[PDB]
Amino acid sequence: NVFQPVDQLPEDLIPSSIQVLKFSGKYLKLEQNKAYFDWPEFKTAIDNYTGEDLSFDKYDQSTINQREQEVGSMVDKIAKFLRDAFSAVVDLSKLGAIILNTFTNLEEESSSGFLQFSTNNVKKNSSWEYRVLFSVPFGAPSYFYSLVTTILITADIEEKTGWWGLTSSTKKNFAVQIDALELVVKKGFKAPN
Repeated sequence: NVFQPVDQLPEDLIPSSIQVLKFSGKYLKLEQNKAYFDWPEFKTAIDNYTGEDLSFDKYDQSTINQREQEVGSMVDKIAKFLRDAFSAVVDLSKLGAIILNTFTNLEEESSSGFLQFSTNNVKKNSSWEYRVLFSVPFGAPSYFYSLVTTILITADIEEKTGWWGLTSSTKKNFAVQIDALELVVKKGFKAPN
């Protein structure tokens, strides 16, 4: 998976949601041995889309510079940012949990397709891109939300192994960029081509 799925959708909606994951997935960009989500292209694909099964709701972004902080403090802010910006995210706990787990278990999930590592030979630091997709119903029982999400975390960690065994209270000079786009999907939607 290029995006970690996460849906609290009724059964008759998971198919359409997979179709959103298929669509989104097409905008992943592999180059220089690294894979990162191609936001600009995706936004374009979204703007140029014309159907009735998919609809743009809103897109938010927040990039914060280096801040010596703990993971929990960070993950929390990220979760608070999401919950407050998107209707598709009412709960905060379930959210922060999922993000905290991923970053506390990076070594294991390290080979999943929704995570991208890299290092900066010049800056002497590294970063990770975590791609996750949220889907929840609406309540119009034949409609749901899809929150295409990417979270880029950078830190003064030169070695990939430096990210292994990260706890809630672990402290590092963390910089972060959150990219999230909320779509309104109708049951039946199909990833074009």
